[PDB]
Amino acid sequence: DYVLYKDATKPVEDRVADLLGRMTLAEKIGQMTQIERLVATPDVLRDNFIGSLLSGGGSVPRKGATAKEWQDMVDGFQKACMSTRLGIPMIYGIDAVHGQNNVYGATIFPHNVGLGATRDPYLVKRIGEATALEVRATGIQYAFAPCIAVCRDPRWGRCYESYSEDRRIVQSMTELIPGLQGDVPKDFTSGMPFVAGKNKVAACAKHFVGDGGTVDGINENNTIINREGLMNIHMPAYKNAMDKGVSTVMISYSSWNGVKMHANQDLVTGYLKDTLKFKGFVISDWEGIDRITTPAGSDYSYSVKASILAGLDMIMVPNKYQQFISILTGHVNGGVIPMSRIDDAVTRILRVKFTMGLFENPYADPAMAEQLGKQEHRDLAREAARKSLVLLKNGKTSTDAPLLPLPKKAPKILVAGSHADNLGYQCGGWTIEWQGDTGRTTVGTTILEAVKAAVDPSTVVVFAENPDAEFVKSGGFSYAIVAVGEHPYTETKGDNLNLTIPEPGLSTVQAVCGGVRCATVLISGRPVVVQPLLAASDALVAAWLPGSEGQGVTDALFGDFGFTGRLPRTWFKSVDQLPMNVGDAHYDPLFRLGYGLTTNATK
Ligand SMILES: *[C@@H]1O[C@H](CO)[C@@H](O[C@@H]2O[C@H](CO)[C@@H](O[C@@H]3O[C@H](CO[C@H]4O[C@H](CO)[C@@H](O)[C@H](O)[C@@H]4O[C@@H]4O[C@H](CO)[C@@H](O)[C@H](O)[C@H]4NC(C)=O)[C@@H](O)[C@H](O)[C@@H]3O)[C@H](O)[C@H]2NC(C)=O)[C@H](O[C@@H]2O[C@@H](C)[C@@H](O)[C@@H](O)[C@@H]2O)[C@H]1NC(C)=O
Ligand SMILES: OC[C@H]1O[C@@H](S[C@H]2[C@H](O)[C@@H](O)[C@H](O)O[C@@H]2CO)[C@H](O)[C@@H](O)[C@@H]1O
Ligand SMILES: *[C@@H]1O[C@H](CO)[C@@H](O)[C@H](O)[C@H]1NC(C)=O
Repeated sequence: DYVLYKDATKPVEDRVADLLGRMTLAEKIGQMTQIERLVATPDVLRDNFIGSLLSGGGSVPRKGATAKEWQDMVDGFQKACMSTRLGIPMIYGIDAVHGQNNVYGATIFPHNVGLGATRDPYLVKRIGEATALEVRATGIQYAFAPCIAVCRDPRWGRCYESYSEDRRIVQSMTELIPGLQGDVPKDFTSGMPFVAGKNKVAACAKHFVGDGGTVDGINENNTIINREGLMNIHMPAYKNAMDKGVSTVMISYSSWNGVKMHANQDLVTGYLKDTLKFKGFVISDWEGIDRITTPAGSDYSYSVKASILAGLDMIMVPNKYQQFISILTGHVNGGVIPMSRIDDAVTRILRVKFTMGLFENPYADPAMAEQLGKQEHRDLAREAARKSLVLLKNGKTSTDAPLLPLPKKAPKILVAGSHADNLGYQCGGWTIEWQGDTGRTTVGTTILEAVKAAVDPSTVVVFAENPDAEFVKSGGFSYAIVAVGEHPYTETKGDNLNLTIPEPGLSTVQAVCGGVRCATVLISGRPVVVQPLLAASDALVAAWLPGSEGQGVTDALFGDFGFTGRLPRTWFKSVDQLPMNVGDAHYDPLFRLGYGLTTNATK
């Protein structure tokens, strides 16, 4: 007879209700399971009724795989899922945190800390629209972004994934959501999940909650603060996400006053679902429930019981799916976990799938392949990189002539430094590989290539990665551009207590600037000990992690556009002042939040 749930013309809540009622326990638990592509097989997806798949950082079909190879891989998996009794399509997720970053040839936008320096929410909304098209170009429909953490201590390895230490800026940057998912209707009800169509993707606000406020910036550790402080610093952005229809929310590994977020029913069910009225589904982090205990994974049975009762809806296992499914089934059969909780989770997961049109368009669009790395997107990234640059110093003394903007025509100039010709360093973490990489890992323009593309044909450009002092003095250069900074890092490997750039870095700046007027470009994911660098150079620019379009840096260096960026974080004098944020009593910074010198166009 007539099957309601398959009727595309019926309202979403009806299709969900009709489908839920036909499902067996095995099929329901299947929808709550997300596994890595590395352990997926057509048989596994079919026999276990899997509901979702993902690619962790660096998990790709092949190195250098084209957009069509990605589409074929995703469709292959979807084929299996659609061949099940009920034909429920799977949803594929990936970390597209600054462009479709796991993919070769995808446009790489500046990381969030830099985007905060632009104070331009409209720009970020456009990046969201471009990112969605590039994710859809590879057949993927779900992005694990944006991270709306409020980094309160730069020693944290993920501070660069945070827009600012000021929650007001983070709130305005939630405009990324409507860019990724599409604008919500006028009749929209805060808390409902929303996705416009096949050229948009479901978004994910992470990590709930207080992930950027851990002690000493230790990744995944404990956030010690009172409820009121939690509610006015770390929670605000989540309410904004609700008003914009964010489809899902990911739970943090961190704990609040000793309680693991992955087991906190007060905040997950009590606040997020019952108070904020969130109607999308809640997903865990990678092996998030395993780390509820210590050691991790030492009592998986308890992990499943605690997280599911706490209120999670989908579990990013992501490898040992047999144990997860077996243990969860046991708890239900034993009455330890009520069927209503299961039904609630599956209802939320299906609501999102039906709303985004998954049942009507389960496969990839071969025509979208041309969207990967298109010039219009690169021009946008270029504009973003340029607006994210913060000019900290322009002339050694107040009576010195301004070094920037530099003239495009000069007899001979010098480009030096470890970061002057290294695309990987320029992109930082979450680029191609999980931790990022060194060298030419994808398609883009380095700072050296940008300079050569900008100067007058009569200008002689000489490159030297680490020149000694007399090479510089006898070279007869008009000026030099030196680029140095941090190396790529992600998550815990990013936790740093000293916050000083690696060598050679300071020595290169000293050797070069000692011989000729120099403009120093600092590449980093956060503020670092800068005094020495500041003392040696005539001009210093904070470029953060600009991404693949290096011409964004030179557009401002040679005067095509003026500097407009402003500090999104507080720049400390020394690490023992930390934590130190705008508002504190001991607030004595080297540069205050909002600081930034400017210039006007034309060299
Ligand atoms: C301030 O704190 C930080 C963090 O704690 C500390 O840096 C970390 O130091 C670790 C040492 O315990 C180091 O672990 C070793 O890493 C070796 C390989 O490291 C290279 O490859 C990784 C990627 O796998 C990069 O992240 C590293 O930056 C490094 O990269 C190479 O570095 C060299 C030297 O600068 C450079 O010439 C190469 O071009 C570059 N190539 C690449 C791949 O980019 C392993 O072999 C070894 O087994 C350890 O695991 C951490 O990697 C490092 N963390 C990062 C991300 O930097 C820092 O320590 C200072 O810097 C390091 C590099 C070293 O010179 C120390 O002697 C020095 O003290 C510390 N600084 C201060 C002020 O103490
Ligand atoms: O990628 C999904 C999810 O990941 C966790 S970190 C995760 C890496 O993806 C994986 O490549 C490596 O082997 O393990 C780590 C375990 O910590 C991240 O917190 C989250 O933001 C992301 O969406
Ligand atoms: C926090 O990090 C410290 C560092 O060793 C560790 O001993 C402690 O168990 C961690 N606690 C939390 C909240 O994860």
